[PDB]
Amino acid sequence: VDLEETGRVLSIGDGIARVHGLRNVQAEEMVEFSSGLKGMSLNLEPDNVGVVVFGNDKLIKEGDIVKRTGAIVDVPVGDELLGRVVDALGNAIDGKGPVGSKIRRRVGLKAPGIIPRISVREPMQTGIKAVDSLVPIGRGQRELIIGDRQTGKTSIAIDTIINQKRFNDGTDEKKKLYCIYVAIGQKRSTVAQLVKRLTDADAMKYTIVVSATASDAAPLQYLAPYSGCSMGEYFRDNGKHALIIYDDLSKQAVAYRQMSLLLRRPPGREAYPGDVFYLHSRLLERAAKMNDSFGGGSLTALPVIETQAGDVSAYIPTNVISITDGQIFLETELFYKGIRPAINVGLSVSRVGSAAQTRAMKQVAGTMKLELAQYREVAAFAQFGSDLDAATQQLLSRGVRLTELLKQGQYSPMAIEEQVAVIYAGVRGYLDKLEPSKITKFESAFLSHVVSQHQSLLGNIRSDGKISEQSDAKLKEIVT
Amino acid sequence: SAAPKAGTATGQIVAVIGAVVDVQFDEGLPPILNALEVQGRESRLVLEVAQHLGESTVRTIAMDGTEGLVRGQKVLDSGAPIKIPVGPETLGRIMNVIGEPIDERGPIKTKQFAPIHAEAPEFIEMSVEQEILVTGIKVVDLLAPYAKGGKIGLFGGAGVGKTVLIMELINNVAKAHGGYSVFAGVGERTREGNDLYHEMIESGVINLKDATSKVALVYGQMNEPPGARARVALTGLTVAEYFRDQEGQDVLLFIDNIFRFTQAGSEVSALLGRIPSAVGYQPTLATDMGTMQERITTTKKGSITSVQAIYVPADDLTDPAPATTFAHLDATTVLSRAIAELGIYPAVDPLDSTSRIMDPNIVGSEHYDVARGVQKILQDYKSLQDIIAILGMDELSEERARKIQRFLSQPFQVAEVFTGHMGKLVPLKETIKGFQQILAGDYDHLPEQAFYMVGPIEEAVAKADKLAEEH
Amino acid sequence: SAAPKAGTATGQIVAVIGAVVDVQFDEGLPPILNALEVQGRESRLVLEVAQHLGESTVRTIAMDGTEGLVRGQKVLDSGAPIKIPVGPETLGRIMNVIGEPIDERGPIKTKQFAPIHAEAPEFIEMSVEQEILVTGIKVVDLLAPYAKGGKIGLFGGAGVGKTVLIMELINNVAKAHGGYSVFAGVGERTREGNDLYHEMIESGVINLKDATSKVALVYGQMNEPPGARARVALTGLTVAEYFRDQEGQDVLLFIDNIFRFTQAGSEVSALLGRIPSAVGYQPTLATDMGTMQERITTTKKGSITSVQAIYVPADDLTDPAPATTFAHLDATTVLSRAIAELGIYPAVDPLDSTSRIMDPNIVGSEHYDVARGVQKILQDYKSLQDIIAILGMDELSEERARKIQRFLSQPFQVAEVFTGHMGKLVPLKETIKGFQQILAGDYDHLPEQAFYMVGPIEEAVAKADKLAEEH
Ligand SMILES: Nc1ncnc2c1ncn2[C@@H]1O[C@H](COP(=O)(O)OP(=O)(O)OP(=O)(O)O)[C@@H](O)[C@H]1O
Ligand SMILES: Nc1ncnc2c1ncn2[C@@H]1O[C@H](COP(=O)(O)OP(=O)(O)O)[C@@H](O)[C@H]1O
Ligand SMILES: Nc1ncnc2c1ncn2[C@@H]1O[C@H](COP(=O)(O)OP(=O)(O)O)[C@@H](O)[C@H]1O
Ligand code: VO4
Ligand SMILES: [Mg+2]
Ligand SMILES: [Mg+2]
Ligand SMILES: [Mg+2]
Repeated sequence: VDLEETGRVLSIGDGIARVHGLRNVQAEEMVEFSSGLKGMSLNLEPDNVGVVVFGNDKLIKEGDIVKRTGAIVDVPVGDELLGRVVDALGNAIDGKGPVGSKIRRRVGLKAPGIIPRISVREPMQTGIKAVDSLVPIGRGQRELIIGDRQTGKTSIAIDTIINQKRFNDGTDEKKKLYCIYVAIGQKRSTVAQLVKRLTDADAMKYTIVVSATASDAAPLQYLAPYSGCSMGEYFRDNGKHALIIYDDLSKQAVAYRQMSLLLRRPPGREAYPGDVFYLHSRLLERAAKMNDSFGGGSLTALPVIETQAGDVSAYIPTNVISITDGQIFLETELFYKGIRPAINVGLSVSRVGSAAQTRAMKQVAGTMKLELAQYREVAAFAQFGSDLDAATQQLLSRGVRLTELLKQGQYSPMAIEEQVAVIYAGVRGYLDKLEPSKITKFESAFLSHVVSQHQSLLGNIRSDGKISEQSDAKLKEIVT
Repeated sequence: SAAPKAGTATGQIVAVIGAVVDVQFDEGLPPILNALEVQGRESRLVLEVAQHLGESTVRTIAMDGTEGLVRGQKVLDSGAPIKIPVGPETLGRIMNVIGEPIDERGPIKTKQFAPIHAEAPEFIEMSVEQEILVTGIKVVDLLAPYAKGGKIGLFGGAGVGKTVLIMELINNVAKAHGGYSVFAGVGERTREGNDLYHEMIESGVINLKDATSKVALVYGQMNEPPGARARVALTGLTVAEYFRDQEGQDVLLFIDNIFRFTQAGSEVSALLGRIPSAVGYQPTLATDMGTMQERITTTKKGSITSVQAIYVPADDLTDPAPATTFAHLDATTVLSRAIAELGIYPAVDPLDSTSRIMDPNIVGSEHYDVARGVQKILQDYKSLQDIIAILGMDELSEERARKIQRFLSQPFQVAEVFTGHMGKLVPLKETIKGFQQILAGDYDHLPEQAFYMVGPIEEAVAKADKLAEEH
Repeated sequence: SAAPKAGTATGQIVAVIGAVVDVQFDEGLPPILNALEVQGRESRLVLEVAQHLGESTVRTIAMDGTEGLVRGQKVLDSGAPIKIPVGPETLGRIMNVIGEPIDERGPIKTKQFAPIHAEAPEFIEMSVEQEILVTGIKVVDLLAPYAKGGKIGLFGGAGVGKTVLIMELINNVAKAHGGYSVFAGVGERTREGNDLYHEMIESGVINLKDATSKVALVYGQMNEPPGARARVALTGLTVAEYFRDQEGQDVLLFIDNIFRFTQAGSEVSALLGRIPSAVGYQPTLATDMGTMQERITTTKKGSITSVQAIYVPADDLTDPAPATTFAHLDATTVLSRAIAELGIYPAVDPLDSTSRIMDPNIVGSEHYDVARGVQKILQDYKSLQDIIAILGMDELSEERARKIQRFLSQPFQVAEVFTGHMGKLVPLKETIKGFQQILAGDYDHLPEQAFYMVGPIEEAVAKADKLAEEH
């Protein structure tokens, strides 16, 4: 009855309700329609408000009354949500019943800052050899995994997440990791493919998954990441740590412009509303490192991105790589070659530096990634040498054979001390000379051979946490 | 139910501009998506409501011509979206974008009709079960495998082998299929729809006598407005839906170009009061392609093994049209135009033809390895073919492919109208021995193009005789 | 002074749309550029006035979030632009885009504050005196020389070595610098700002105890709105200003990306009521980049030796962003992405790295000649590397470079976190003998990459031993 606290829709279409009244609406407080539907107020104007509707229009129509929910767009969060799947507004969908939470959390928070943060230390294990060893991911940071269609971005992240297994039930609480998987755009079957699959490895038991799958109106595919950020922020603000994956921010880019153009906010580049930066800066900047003096907690984020034929410098990618610290590039161009994960060095970095890689990798991996940084020339030459520096062949013999050790691949992660097992053997050229081909069986058998008799050598990394003078010899004996 | 308020469900047309008719009701505003009936007509003109402009005026999208329409004509409110008759009583018949019968065989007597706009199946409805389904085609069946309920996607750059392939998949798959089938022809030629009709008669599939028909034909093409090409894909989907759900069966659905579902918006967007985007397009293409494709799926009640087709405007995969689509198709096949020169047919490319069903568990460890190995050799092959050696081969480094490229160039059935070459196929059967040889080296030496327009290794020596070289 | 008229300097917010808040005052319209105080707040929200729309309504640009703002909230008129406290009493502290303390160490007690919008130094204020200043870096110090008050510009294509370099210039230059220093971090990571903080503690530069601090840290980054990234560069400049002028000293200023001063407009332009331009941008980018950079200069009262950084959107120097900027920087360094593959680091390129201080009078006749000669050999080198010979070298025409390319690839200090390589530097000292040899032929023959990730000729033979070749 009063346009003070309510208002009748003046127009609607394409999910942009030009509501009348709502004089007291705040600038972002989500609201309520007559068909019982949310939408938040985005364009507060002199004679209307322009609300963006969550979900398909149909029921929304000229006159529908709108009500106030005086609370900036906030979403549920807490421990309860662990082990479930919800849309991207909080509410569950895995039919597993309700998760009546009692600790909300808004999504428009501003990233901490200089003083709350400290230093990326206490790395996080993907379990993916090639990843960690080469590209080690530290905790509290943003690692960008760009990569074209069919290339492994979701699997790697899915392995990286599967790796926390043994951790989420063992001793050292601090040596754990909770997981938040954000699905943006994807077919809701691909999502059920993961929920079920992660459930197979019990992995879902310590994970939270959120979906903004195609059907869902553009705002949802938008608000989704900002919903997952908050999920983990529960941990990053409670000592506990977390791993969030924003599967396709790219698709969220495709999905953001939509919403803004319909509010008549002048487009700029490829329709992208200008604040396509503040779109993805604002978000990533929220996964930070927490200082003891503030909590010690953390949140690591790997934003997924869609590579258009190989271009990593497209607007949005620049927009995203220009932020994130460390970007793992996945190239479809390689893959089938067997070169999987297929990471391009020279166009992908860890950025945070050797702080992530523990002394172990700082011992072995120290040569691995930049041996290949300029090797991208020689491995891009040898194909035609003949009369050069006769023995320059070593820096070459060292890409091929190793490469076949550098090609992790399976639905299984090889813990840090196993990763300290097989690759090390190469960096310390012993397998070396031997024509590659069978190398695959070393990395395979060296373990079934290790967990069958060598149960102490791995134990010297849970004691000394590096390579022993001793086990150097020991390993060096089973390898030779 | 379709029944309005105790106040006039009639509006009077206030604006006409090609495919957009604005209408103004006084006593009963019709929701978005509602099918409207234009009075004063000599036919059936339905205008789908699209927006609620205010000033008690809606905004519709014309389902057929807006010819002769007049500023004041009465428009009726049905009170429900465009609903087409769904049922077994639509099999063997041809419907149009509204359910009107266009195969001329009179009324489509049916128990009910379903709205063409229905809520897509929820999360707790989906099904992880990915049981395989064989086509017996080279790249298409082997390389990028297919599956039950899985979506097929053929990316063609305008006349590269997208629709030919589909008739073909009808050949091996449709006929032998148990369960019902559908074919929504969206956008594309009327010529084909006709032939496709009569071919489906010649081969019984559609029988005009008994009641032994399995396919259902929904059409809405080129000679029509975009409001029509916008929804024909929906209708031919609303069909396949009813069969899977309310009649628990594993259906098949054939969409001849499913992104016409978007040319549509690209022809109605701006003229609706919207701000353009990528290429001009629409700030909705994502949700569009989305909301639609998320219906053609399986569920706890039945499965829909579908086959679509997606066009490549200006030959640019860089179009957010073929592009955006990818994320939906459970197997890729980007037929290349630079490939048709090479004659390689289908023009499926040894790069951009993915699948979310190509793991050793379902395809084969042996098979998926040489696939990796076929595209492997192929990758450095794509480079070598020009890089290093500079076109002319020979050079040095003897360190197969040209062979395998001819292997997966199965000229098959639907391509007979060109050179008598026929149904080159057979379900995996003797791929073994054959293709593996090429790669490891075995049997690989036969004078190059001597093994070109054929597949099975058995025809290397069964042709060497045809074209012999010795003395 | 900041005092309004005898009529209300309070307006009421009439429109909010993201970063743009329109406000309406009745008894005292606030000029463009005035800092406005939003009442009803739980923090400090300042809206910088931008236009005088008429109907007695202004148009502001939000300096922080516009969350929860309400159509009617009172907005106060300060009566003067955003003014930050300037003084020695800001050294060792961290300020934000308004002067608020963000390093948490409490109030910034200062004698006065200066407006962040000040008239740039006039013509009869400028100074022709270009006294040299050494950095001891290969390309950067030698090739494209630097200077006192001179502007440095690092053009990076997103992760090519723009910010790493700056920390480095801090290393050799900042620490050893006599006089005060500043660091405005505009746009870029908060991660870095943090580390940069603590590193400046670890190395005393910023000491939290005594009062032996020389740098001043002004920040406004990524997790903030564009109104903020628009002016943080200004503030960290308003700082360096006060030191040079009112306190006669030769300051240094470090802007981590200064064109963020333009992403800003690119995020506020159109939403302000403007017609787009180049790439969408703004019809102001020129005057923008202009009006701002024309403050960071020397004068008859003091000097500001600054170091900026300019990003290359979509890797296109063809962007009117890196482009337009060039005309300001007293030495260029376009780090190339196709160079990082080559590992060459810094990625400074043997072409696009100019300077308006590279004449024999100040750099050297000997030095500027072999520089001409280094890029000379390099030019026909860029051609030969592909042209004529076609990739593979050898060919014919023996008529050094690959050598010199390794010379100027000094891996230095700030790149230790990658492969232990350390502070490769030293101020000109032994460039003599060394680099000249390469070009005339002398000492030039050492087995190619055998002299790669190092610089001094003395390490050709001090490595030949490392990797030997003979018998
Ligand atoms: N280690 C592995 N080696 C070879 N293939 C793998 C491996 N792990 C997963 N795969 C297969 O690789 C593909 C992994 O990438 P996936 O398709 O899931 O994600 P993506 O390409 O990044 O994004 P999208 O799902 O949109 O294609 C899957 O099709 C999967 O079956
Ligand atoms: N299997 C095939 N073998 C040989 N040529 C083919 C084959 N399929 C298509 N073509 C060639 O390409 C043209 C276009 O193919 P078509 O399948 O009709 O594509 P679409 O209808 O999707 O544009 C045909 O006219 C024919 O010359
Ligand atoms: N001096 C250097 N030596 C070797 N690699 C470098 C050097 N400077 C930068 N890099 C490489 O390039 C990446 C991007 O450089 P960075 O300086 O952080 O640029 P920006 O911060 O300006 O984007 C780093 O992660 C590193 O791999
Ligand atoms: O990495 V930089 O996007 O800031 O050029
Ligand atoms: Mg994916
Ligand atoms: Mg066709
Ligand atoms: Mg930077």
